[PDB]
Amino acid sequence: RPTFYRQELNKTIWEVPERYQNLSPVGSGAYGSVCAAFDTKTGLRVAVKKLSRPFQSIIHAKRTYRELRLLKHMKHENVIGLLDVFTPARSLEEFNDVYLVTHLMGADLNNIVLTDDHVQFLIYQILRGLKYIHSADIIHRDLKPSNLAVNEDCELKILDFGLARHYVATRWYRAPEIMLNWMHYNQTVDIWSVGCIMAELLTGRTLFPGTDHIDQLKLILRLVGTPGAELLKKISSESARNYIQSLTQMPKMNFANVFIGANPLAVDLLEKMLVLDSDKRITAAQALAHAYFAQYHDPDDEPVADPYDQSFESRDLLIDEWKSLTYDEVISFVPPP
Ligand SMILES: CC(C)(C)c1c/c(=N\C(=O)Nc2cccc(Cl)c2Cl)n(-c2cccc(CC(N)=O)c2)[nH]1
Repeated sequence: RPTFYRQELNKTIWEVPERYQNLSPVGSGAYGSVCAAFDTKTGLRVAVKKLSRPFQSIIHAKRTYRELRLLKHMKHENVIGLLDVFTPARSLEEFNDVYLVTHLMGADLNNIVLTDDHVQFLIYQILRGLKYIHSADIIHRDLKPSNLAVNEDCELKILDFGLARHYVATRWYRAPEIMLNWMHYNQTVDIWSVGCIMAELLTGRTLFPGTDHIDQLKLILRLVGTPGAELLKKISSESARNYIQSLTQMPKMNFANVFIGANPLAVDLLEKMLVLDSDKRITAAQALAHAYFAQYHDPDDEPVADPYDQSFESRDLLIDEWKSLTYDEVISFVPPP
């Protein structure tokens, strides 16, 4: 039973425990908003995410539940972890609000903008966290520089703000198979994104700054070329395949000529990540074993996730039921050691 306080920031009432103080707005979108706070029970600086009308729809109530489940599951140095989760409501019937708390880590990756050595370490930690996440049958799906928390010492956490924002456009970092619904995507959609980030850290430019999905694809195929017969027949979507079949043929660009003056090991890795056929794209675990990361690679300290129960994903429930599952998850939360 902590003593909560009401307070209003920017738009909305935040009712949170007394321990958290000096809430400062950092982010708002359709799905919620984040503040920095000080936590007086630890002395450390936190992010406090308040979801907005968590249970306003089915899709929202499940999204809410999902986030709570994911964040509770994540126990990795290179991925966001849950310090606290709370609600004012002292009953399920009262429960309308969910606040998530985490260890604030400072800038994100585009604000933190870099030696080639920095690039290795950062891209190494991305892949390290990604190997973990992928090990739980989780696809991040929105991996861009704003969803990477980096501190003073270039230590990195993967997160997802997931606020619905309106600027780092998620399409800039999206693999074309998930962007244009070519086919049944896999986890390597995240590898593509890491490729774009890596590129960007090295050149300072966004790799593919497309203005929409059509421009996006244009820009992509300029570099990687248009798909051949082989990949074309993997685009199981006919409308998507017909569109591709109609584009002007583009040759793959030799990346050594594109990423001029880059560690040739970084170029080679790029080539392996920025593969259009996700059947051929390097994976997280494999990429960690690349020579680009020799200074960091340690197969003995590149850990995998405990088993993540996503049976719920196959459920069609009512708002009230998603809301009760969420509630259960809040009460069963036990903090960090
Ligand atoms: C990296 C990983 C595990 C895929 C992840 C972290 C996360 N949530 C956050 O990272 N939230 C967050 C971000 C910044 C500050 C604070 Cl306090 C939080 Cl709780 N995720 C997340 C964010 C929003 C919604 C969902 C659920 C969904 N995808 O429908 C998950 N996803």
